[PDB]
Amino acid sequence: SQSQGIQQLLQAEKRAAEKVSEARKRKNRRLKQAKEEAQAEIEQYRLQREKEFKAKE
Amino acid sequence: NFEKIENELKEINTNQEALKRNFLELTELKFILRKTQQFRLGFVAGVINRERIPTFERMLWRVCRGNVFLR
Repeated sequence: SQSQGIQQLLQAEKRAAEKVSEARKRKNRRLKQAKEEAQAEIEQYRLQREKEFKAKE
Repeated sequence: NFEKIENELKEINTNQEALKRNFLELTELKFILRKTQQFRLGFVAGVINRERIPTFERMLWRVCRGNVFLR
């Protein structure tokens, strides 16, 4: 009987702590990736503007 | 002397009630912990007169509709 309730409450704490903590860690990673990928796309746009300017020059 | 005895009677009534009430509350807490030790999430534990249990569990299952684990 009571062991299923013990397992439910121990699993409740584990899931509610871990799933939220993994998503918080993902949020930080996605934000860092936004800066990195934005800069990489900015460098590609800069390289295009420079190649375009060389064709004028 | 009347003001002294009046204040000392009011004080000692307050202290006897406070210490005896705290003694009962800690005794109830001992029995609560002894049973509760067998077991975001949330829970409560407490004490009630035994004859109220059938209406108490029914009302818990009415307000927390169809879903309360209890003992």
